[PDB]
Amino acid sequence: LSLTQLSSGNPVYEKYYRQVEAGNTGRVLALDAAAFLKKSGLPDLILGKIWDLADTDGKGVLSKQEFFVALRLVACAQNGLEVSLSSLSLAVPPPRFHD
Repeated sequence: LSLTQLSSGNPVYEKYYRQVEAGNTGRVLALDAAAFLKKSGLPDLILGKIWDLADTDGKGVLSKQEFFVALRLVACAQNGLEVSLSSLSLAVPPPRFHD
């Protein structure tokens, strides 16, 4: 879906999506993303899967849903669930990231 359904269109996440964003253009270099993700708690291995499943647009840079996905996604492996979206859209627990 879209950010909307993602969380009734909660920009709260945008705050984070921008935290990783580098420069002053308004785009996530992605690289930084991995930085913010690593701030989760999960390993790089399990993470890799997230990114893999994340990356889709093409360019390293991240997007909306994309990033908004890998985010909650981390909360997936956080419970020991799958790392693919195929196992997403469930009642996964809360991540480690800040509130």
